[PDB]
Amino acid sequence: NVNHTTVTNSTPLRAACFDGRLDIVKYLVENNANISIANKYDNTCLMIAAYKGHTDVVRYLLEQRADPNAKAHCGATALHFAAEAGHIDIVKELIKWRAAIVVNGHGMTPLKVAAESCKADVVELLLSHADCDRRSRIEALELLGASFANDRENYDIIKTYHYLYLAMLERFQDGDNILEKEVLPPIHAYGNRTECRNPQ
Amino acid sequence: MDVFLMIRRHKTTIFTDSTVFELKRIVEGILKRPPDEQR
Amino acid sequence: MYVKLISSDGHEFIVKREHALTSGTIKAMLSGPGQFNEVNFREIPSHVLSKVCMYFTYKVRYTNSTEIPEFPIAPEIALELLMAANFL
Amino acid sequence: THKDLLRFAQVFSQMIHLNDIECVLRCSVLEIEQSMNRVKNISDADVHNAMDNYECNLYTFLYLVCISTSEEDQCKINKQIYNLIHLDPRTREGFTLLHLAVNSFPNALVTKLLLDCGAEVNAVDNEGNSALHIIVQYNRPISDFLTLHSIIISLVEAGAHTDMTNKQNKTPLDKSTTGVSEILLKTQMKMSLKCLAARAVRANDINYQDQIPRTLEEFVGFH
Ligand SMILES: [Zn+2]
Repeated sequence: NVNHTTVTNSTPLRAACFDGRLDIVKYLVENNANISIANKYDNTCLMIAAYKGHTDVVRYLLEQRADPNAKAHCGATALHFAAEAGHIDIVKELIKWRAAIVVNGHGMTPLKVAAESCKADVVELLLSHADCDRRSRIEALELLGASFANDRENYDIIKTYHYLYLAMLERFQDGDNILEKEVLPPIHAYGNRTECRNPQ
Repeated sequence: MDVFLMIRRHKTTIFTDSTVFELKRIVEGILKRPPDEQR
Repeated sequence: MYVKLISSDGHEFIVKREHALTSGTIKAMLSGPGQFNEVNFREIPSHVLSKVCMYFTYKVRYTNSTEIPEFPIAPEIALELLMAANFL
Repeated sequence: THKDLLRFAQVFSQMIHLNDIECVLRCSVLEIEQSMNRVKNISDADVHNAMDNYECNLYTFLYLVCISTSEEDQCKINKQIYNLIHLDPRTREGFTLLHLAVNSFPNALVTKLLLDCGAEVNAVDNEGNSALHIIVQYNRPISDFLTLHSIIISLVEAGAHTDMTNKQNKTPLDKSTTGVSEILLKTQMKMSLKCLAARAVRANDINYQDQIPRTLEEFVGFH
């Protein structure tokens, strides 16, 4: 019980959610549940549910009209938080409820998280529910390939060039609306070449 | 630059893509006629 | 170093030699037992040659992405333009 | 061996991930695949021993050729796949080996070799389906950009019309609804004065009414 628990705003309902037994759904989740808790980085139930790889209780939470909004120490609620989690199923679950999000100033846009994560499939799913500016599409595809050039988990030189060709050709179909690539003079530390702007 | 001349002479046609005199010069380059004559 | 076609109906035309290469049989009958440089294609009306040359020039009008406008569509001469496309 | 042969093939697939041979395993259906066809000829209901055995046929080359992907033995393997060079089994709905290969399986090495050996590039199925008509509609565009590239590039080199029409007026470009396949198509075709002229003639209510040469009729009916 929340009275018989640790000091720092814990709840044995959440501790049971670690186990994930069906007895929780039978007795506690079905009955009244812990309303709200917080911690140092401002954890809420909607976050720890997504973080838990078990999703039947998380889905059941939505089945219980789970609140689609929450906060943490930074501006993250499940689009900045399911991004690095990699659990595509709950990403689709949250898209199912047509939830939205704004940028996180401390971090980046939820789309941009997967760009530096080297993960890819997430972008297409996110773009599906994305009805934002087309200008975002141009710059959201040149960073996914760029990360593959110098990373650790998955290194493949061939995909890097391929993923930038679509990127440039999506900027010349706009009918003399070329959003050119303004560049600073080359830095001697990073070689001596210059960022490319012509198609060839 | 942007050269696109729909030239149409008397029963003669030049699809040639320069001063007006140079145009007559091109006419001389083809019809081989005096530029003033092909004013 | 420019070429000139001869019209069977009586009104031949002078054109650039860049188009001479871009063709089906012009290269064929500009070389051989003849012409080792004007040929009368006697198999066509004169007005068709206007659109033929317009397309010929349109070839270089849009060479090497994305946006390209439409070539001037033949409203009522296409029935004879088709029988001409295969010939050359 | 209706399912037992597929079982040993499964056994071979096992050691594949478990970490002349291929010619001999194919020699299993060398004529058997043809006796399959003969029994289908004998009775129409005999395609029931065969519904998956067309698939399990092309499933084999989905794996035995997959591992296949000496030069004399490789020419032998080409002879082995040369069995249905003209013995083309008309499957249900007219989907050939290429036609099921393109539909998603979604492979490039199998699809390139089946084209390399030789097949009907512009084969038309029931309801006017074309090989390029299927590839454009794909549900995982951004997931793999290195496979659609290979398939689209390989298909056009063999020769297929990019201005084809279905039974109803639906060009392969028109049927494509994905945002990327349109660009990776539009950046490769050639154009001719012939197609641009015939397209309007077919579009116009004016009919040729057999006033054109017969050899020119299937450059207009197709369009
Ligand atoms: Zn065509």
